[PDB]
Amino acid sequence: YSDVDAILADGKQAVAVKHGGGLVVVGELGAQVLAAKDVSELPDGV
Amino acid sequence: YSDVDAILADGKQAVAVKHGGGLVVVGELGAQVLAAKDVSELPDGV
Amino acid sequence: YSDVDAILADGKQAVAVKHGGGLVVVGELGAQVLAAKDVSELPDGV
Amino acid sequence: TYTKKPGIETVSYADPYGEMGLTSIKWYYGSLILRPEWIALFKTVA
Amino acid sequence: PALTENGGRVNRVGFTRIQLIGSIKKFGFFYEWTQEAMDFDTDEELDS
Repeated sequence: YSDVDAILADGKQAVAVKHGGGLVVVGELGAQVLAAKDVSELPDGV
Repeated sequence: YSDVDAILADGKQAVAVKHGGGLVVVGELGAQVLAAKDVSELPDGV
Repeated sequence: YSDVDAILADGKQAVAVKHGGGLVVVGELGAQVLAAKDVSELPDGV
Repeated sequence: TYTKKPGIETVSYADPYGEMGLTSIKWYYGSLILRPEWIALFKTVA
Repeated sequence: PALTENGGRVNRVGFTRIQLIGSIKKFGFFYEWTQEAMDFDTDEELDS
């Protein structure tokens, strides 16, 4: 991906990074994977 | 999940998004999977 | 990890968390999973 | 000491509604022992 | 409450009160915008 606009157009979302720099980008399937509290809470990850 | 207390009470954490949108909620595996360099540091679950 | 430099020295990136605690750690693999939209865009390992 | 009370300050994309405060204490400490032979220490068990 | 000539413990009454409870909640909303959306807009009083 080239610019931040390309992210939003794709629908992928991105957050800022404080200690180290960068724009960490969040995907669609990433979020529920990222939000899981237990092994049953993954969205068909593994 | 209705309110920002619901994530907090559940223990799930939430990160403020910059580029566009609201909040991204993080669970403890979702954080621990998130903090993995190579295949070794993913959970037993993945 | 003991100090904030450990994450930087290790190579992992660090995002500050607003609502609850703070300092979730992101690795390149975890980010790439986190940056996934559909089952195709997750890494090989998962 | 750095204190940012909730209000017009501490509003951002993180939280448009200022409802958070902050108070950070930072300092700098260091010591030099000029004459260690003038420092005496005995260890024992009570 | 009819009383005889004698008197005594003949007519005890009681009084009660009631409590009313109200609560206060919080509400709010927000909106964001970019500088480009205010500069290169077809109008000129969009913010207004």
